[PDB]
Amino acid sequence: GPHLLREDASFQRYGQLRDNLATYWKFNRKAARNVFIFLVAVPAGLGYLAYNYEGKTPFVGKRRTEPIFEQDYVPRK
Amino acid sequence: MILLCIFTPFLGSLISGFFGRYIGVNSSKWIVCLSIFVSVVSTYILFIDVIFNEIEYTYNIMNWLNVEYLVVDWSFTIDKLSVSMLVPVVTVSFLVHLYSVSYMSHDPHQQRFFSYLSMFTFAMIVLVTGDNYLILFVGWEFIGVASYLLISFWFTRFNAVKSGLSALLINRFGDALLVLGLSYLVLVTGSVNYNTVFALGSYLDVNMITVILICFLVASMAKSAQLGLHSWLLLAMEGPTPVSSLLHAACLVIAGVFLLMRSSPLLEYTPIVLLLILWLGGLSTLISGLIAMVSNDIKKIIALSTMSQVGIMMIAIGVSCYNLALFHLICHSFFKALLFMSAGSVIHSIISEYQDIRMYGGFRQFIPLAYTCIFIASLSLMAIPGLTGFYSKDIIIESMYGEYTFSGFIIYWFALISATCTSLYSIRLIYYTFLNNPNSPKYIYINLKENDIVLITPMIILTILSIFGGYLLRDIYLGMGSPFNELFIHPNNLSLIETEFSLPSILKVLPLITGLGGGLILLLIYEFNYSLFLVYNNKNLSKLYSFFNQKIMFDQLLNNLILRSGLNIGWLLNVHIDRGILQLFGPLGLWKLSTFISSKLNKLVFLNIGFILEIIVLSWLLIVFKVSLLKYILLLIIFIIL
Amino acid sequence: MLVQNLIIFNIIGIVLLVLLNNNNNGILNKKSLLTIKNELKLKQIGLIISIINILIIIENWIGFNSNYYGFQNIERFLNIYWGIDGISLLLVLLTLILGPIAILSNWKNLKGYYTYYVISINMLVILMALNFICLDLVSFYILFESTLAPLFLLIGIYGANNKNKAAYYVLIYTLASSLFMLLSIVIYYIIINSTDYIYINNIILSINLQSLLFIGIIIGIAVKTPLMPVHTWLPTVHSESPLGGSILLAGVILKLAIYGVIRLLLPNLSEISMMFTPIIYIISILTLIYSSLITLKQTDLKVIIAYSSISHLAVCMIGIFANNLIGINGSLILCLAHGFVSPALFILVGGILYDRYHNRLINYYQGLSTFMPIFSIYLVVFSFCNTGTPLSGNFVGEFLSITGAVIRHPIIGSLTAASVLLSACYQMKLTNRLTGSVFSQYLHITNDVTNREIFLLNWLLIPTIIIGIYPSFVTNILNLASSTLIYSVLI
Amino acid sequence: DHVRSPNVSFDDIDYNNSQDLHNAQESLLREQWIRVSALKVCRKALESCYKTSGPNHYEDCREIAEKYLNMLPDHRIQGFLGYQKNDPSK
Amino acid sequence: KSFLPHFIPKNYSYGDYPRLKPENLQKRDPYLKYDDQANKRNFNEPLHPQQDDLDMWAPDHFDFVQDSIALKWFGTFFGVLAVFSSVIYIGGLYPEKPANPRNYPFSGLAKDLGASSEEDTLLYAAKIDKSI
Ligand SMILES: CCCCCCCCCCCCCCCCCC(=O)OC[C@H](COP(=O)(O)OCCN)OC(=O)CCCCCCCCCCCCCCCCC
Ligand SMILES: CCCCCCCCCCCC(=O)OC[C@H](COP(=O)(O)OCC[N+](C)(C)C)OC(=O)CCCCCCCCCCC
Ligand SMILES: CCCCCCCCCCCC(=O)OC[C@H](COP(=O)(O)OCC[N+](C)(C)C)OC(=O)CCCCCCCCCCC
Repeated sequence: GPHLLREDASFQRYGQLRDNLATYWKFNRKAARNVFIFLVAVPAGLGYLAYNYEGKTPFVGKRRTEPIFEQDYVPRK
Repeated sequence: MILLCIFTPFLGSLISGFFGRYIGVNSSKWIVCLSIFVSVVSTYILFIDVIFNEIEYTYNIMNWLNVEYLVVDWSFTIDKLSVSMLVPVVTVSFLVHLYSVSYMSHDPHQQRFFSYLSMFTFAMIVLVTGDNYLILFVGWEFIGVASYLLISFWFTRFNAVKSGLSALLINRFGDALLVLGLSYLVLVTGSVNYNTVFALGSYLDVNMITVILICFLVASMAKSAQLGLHSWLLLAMEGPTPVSSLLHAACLVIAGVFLLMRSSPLLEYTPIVLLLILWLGGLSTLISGLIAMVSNDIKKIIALSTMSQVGIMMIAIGVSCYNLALFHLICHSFFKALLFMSAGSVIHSIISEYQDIRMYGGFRQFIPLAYTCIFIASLSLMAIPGLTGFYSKDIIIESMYGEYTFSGFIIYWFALISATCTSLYSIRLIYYTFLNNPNSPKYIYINLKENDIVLITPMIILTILSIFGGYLLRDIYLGMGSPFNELFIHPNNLSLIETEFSLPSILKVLPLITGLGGGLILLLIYEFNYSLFLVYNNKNLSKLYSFFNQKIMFDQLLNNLILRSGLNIGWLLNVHIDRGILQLFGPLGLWKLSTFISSKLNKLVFLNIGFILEIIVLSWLLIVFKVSLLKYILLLIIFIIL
Repeated sequence: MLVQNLIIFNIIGIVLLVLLNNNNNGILNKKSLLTIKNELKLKQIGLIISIINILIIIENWIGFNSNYYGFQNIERFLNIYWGIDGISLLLVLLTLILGPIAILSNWKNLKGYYTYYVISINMLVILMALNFICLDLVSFYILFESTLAPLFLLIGIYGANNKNKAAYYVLIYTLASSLFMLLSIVIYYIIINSTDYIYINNIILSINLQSLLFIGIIIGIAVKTPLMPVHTWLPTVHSESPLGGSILLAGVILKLAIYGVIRLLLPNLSEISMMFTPIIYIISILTLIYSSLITLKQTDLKVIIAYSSISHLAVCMIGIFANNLIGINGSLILCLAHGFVSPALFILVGGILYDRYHNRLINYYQGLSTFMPIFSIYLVVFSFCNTGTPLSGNFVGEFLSITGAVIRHPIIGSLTAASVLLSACYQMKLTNRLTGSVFSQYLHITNDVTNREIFLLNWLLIPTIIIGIYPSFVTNILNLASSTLIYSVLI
Repeated sequence: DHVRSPNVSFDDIDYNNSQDLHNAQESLLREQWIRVSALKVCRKALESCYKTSGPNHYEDCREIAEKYLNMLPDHRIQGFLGYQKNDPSK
Repeated sequence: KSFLPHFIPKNYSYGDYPRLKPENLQKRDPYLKYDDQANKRNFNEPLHPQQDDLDMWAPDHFDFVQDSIALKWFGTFFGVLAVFSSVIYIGGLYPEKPANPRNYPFSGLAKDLGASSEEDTLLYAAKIDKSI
């Protein structure tokens, strides 16, 4: 109606660039390193941890069977 | 009586929040003050009925969670520990509300300020009165919510807006660990009720208890502004002075201490966590005191004093002296609130509303009533014998040596230096503001006057409580054999005897000598030999002054390294993953693949007898060839597409 | 008495609107009275149709037994068996509730063709609602993909500048993936001669075949929740689809994947679901963590809301794949709570700010509380609800989902607690910016939230608070139905 | 009125009988919810004992606390699919 | 003096998008007059591709000292406290316990601390008072 927003050319170019960053992406060595870390290295770390302790954590009502405090005090003298 | 104490402050918040337009500024402020006062009186009645008559009150509204064995109710209990926390909370909140009536009288948005201020009080009441950890978590979260709305109250100011966000996000970091601790509590015990979990502390695995309380410890550090999660504490000074007075005395800053004291039955069976709490509290006490001696903003110095005092409570917890931590917590809520109120009285008295102490000087005669409140509060803070702080703080410092372990001895020196600094920056703050030669223009001093009675009234009430309060309440919390079953102390961890008797007589007065004697040395140097403190000459002094004035460079390290890298990870994920490889393996990559393939197929469709004839004859080779060669033909076909 | 009445009434409703609006289309050059006031009398009839659809399920709700195990209201219609249990009943109610809300959102912000939009919205609501009450895989898939045709045209006609790209994304992402789910359904009909829910739940297939069936089904589900790395379609669709399309997509469609896990994976592929649980957690945890960090760098207002839904549904996937009742109930609670808060965030962003300034860039907005106080109140309240603050249904869903995850896997399931911090990081940074500092220099002062927009926000806020404070309204219905999905042999 | 569980075991039915299989699934689920109800009642005894005992809760509630921790790992909803689809004897 | 924050690229090529030197708007002079005074920006002024990391809404950047120097001081401060703590431990200068730690009767209050019989006495009892 009244165009309540004062459109800014620099903002529009900045907005358009952010929405179209895929156009200029290149699968260079820098990109490959970041892709490997987020999609392979990090999932592998969780992948190992998830199955390493899968079914090996019976924490429901786990009981204490070892005394906490020391009975006799041995002086340093 | 219990329902009136808890939800009455919520009524004041609702009345000012939604009916403040229809009743005006003045009536909105007093109705909110009325609602808090009703909670004040009801709390005092319960304090006599609970502490002295050994009675407990429990109200169960309704069930909240009923997922199989996990049952959580909207229940509130008032035991010795809860009513002990309520007295600092509701009383200081009322005095801050009474203080806020005249301090905020020139603010255009007083109705909203009191709506947020009373909402914070209600959130803290829920925190300490819930009968299970989930009800505690409800108050735990809304404490951060209300504080976020209070620090960024002046949302037109950029610094206040970003400071409120800093407090919220850091506290949400503790909330994330707090949720994880509660989930593990359900995993191990199947409940979050105090009456259920605390009855199984001695029978649970030590590793399980450690994980739950490590999550509690991380959550406590965020609220209590201990080392590693303390940057937001000084940013909280962007809010109005009544917020700072309430926040740093009997509120969010003390929430971390209460969580560990509540979990005392569990905390006694994991000594490794107690060792971490002892060192974390000891390091924060030493760091906070050193920073406060080279700080210039009057509110920053008091805020750093709050961080130093809260750590003193932590080291008491670390040595299983939950009674010591609670008593110092109650006393600290009274004289530290007085310091913030009187500091805000000095800022209002000066016409320019300066907050840097370097621009002050010679205020002692012009505002004597504010000076006396600061002077009495400072002595109470400095544990001057006979005052409330002496009976609450001096015993904790003694308890470090009385522990007679390696960690306790090291923390004793850190606490001893913290006590020495506590007197050092108090004298330095007083001298710059009241005793130094005037720095502000002469026009300020001819218009320098004390404030009205409404601002003064809470300060006088706090001043008297800062003189006699600790002496009267010492036997309740520090008396030997006093029944405080809410705080559990294992028999092997009771060191109140070796602390009281075995101490050398010199250690009983060593903090006093370093405090008063060290303060006199600083005062003499300032008055007659100020040329020593012109530290811009010496290069090492300049770096040392800059290092502590920038707060151990932790703010720079937190922002330039931790926050920037966390934002860059999102940028790397956005650029290389979301807009990157997922577009190559997505619409953009498939479009280029489709364009390449469809362009080749477009050239294969044209009317030509020789072209179609050869293809038909070529297909005859499929009949001739043995079928085991089909995959080789398939690879050959792809080669021609290229 | 449910599916028969729901389909027949809505088909009659579709015919009624078509007859009235298209009667004078014969190059009459006419004016007519139904088209007066932007076809008000045609929007009103469609709005009444949506309200009546809610009453249809309420009549069957009165006879629902929460102490009865198995499907209730079993009915034969179109050679298809239809039934309702505890889980299906609540999801149907949520879908029908969003009907009038979606229509009311685009009441007077469409350039035209309101009758086409109204019919498409009501058709989508019924088709998605029918998908919760079908009792076989084939009927599940038919309704799972039937919504694509009305939704593809709806986005391409009433969409934003990039509506063409968004229409291609939703049509192709959700079809190419669902076809892999059809392969698993076809396998069931080949080796068992039936795709009935009860029939296939009692059959144990070979461990290798269950692996193949799980992968085929999970591809269709993972794209639809959505999960990383098949999520890139969702931000594009939300940023370009109309507000009513966003409400249905965020409030109902994304919940079909969670319901799909309940019907197609847990009771029939129970053995392979246990084996796949660590893999599902790793994908969902990374989906939760990555989406929150990616949201911190977004500049489009509606895209930020779109990514927030991805992180929350990652928690839902984590909770629903936990092999305990706490995680399963929490996932269902979070789906209902997300079904109200998420549309409200789109309404605040894409329905209030966009309908006034028509720009979704974040740089144009700051300090909106100075001249839009009512807008800021709802924006702050819904921001805290979206972050899992207590007293909201999201907190109940998130806490139980996190607790159930820790019970299922104490070590890696603990990472789900990062949602408490990460969700507040991107959501509050947006809210802190929109309300802080001085009023934007690029904006002209205009009207605050109107009565119509107040109604939408209030009646989406009310269910969230009721569920948050007293979730036993939801838990009581779910307890018997959800207990059947647990697979364990304790000896 | 209060309808009672139709006690039926997976070991005494034919799964081809859809009604008998339906009862066995329901009967197993209803017995698991009784255990949860029993666990909550036993926990109520622990809560009441802890409050009234005060510093004597270790001694006064020792047997109750031991009973709660033993029942907790298995007094929960386990479903019927596990036992329906598995034969422990084999 | 001032320096750019980390992770700010020196170069970029986003097609025909204008290439300008990365500037932190937080460091701009506040006594100047701008169209957007709060953000210190004039109308139609071009934005860096990562301007969200170089504006007022970005995290505040500290430029008093370099990060390497700031981290050197931070490690030095805790390094002093680490050596001070280790010397007292290795040297063993901390005082000895003046008395035997507190003992308790009834087999070290075993029964009162959740013990059931003599098998679990050492699992729950405190330090046992051997002198009756
Ligand atoms: C802004 C949008 C508008 C939203 C704002 C308003 C939100 C209100 C949310 C209310 C949600 C409904 C909760 C009340 C419904 C009644 C619950 C109920 O079914 O009764 C349970 C309880 C005893 O159960 P029972 O014996 O089975 O009785 C059933 C008889 N038919 O019977 C009872 O004791 C009834 C108790 C009624 C309590 C009245 C409500 C008090 C306020 C909420 C209390 C929650 C605890 C305080 C939370 C504040 C934070 C600490
Ligand atoms: C549940 C089973 C339903 C199936 C049947 C639904 C009706 C079909 C259309 C016939 C009537 C018609 O074409 O009429 C057109 C109507 C009325 O729009 P209008 O604005 O008045 O038309 C414009 C004329 N003006 C400008 C003069 C006013 O719009 C529709 O097209 C709405 C219904 C179709 C939505 C989805 C289309 C794709 C369906 C794909 C199925 C897999
Ligand atoms: C197993 C999970 C499967 C999930 C879905 C799979 C990817 C879907 C991609 C969406 C494509 C789209 O939307 O088609 C529309 C896009 C338009 O491209 P645009 O956005 O306008 O930009 C590109 C245009 N330019 C450069 C001018 C700006 O045309 C294409 O790309 C055409 C090829 C699509 C083929 C998809 C077949 C998928 C096969 C099944 C999986 C192996």
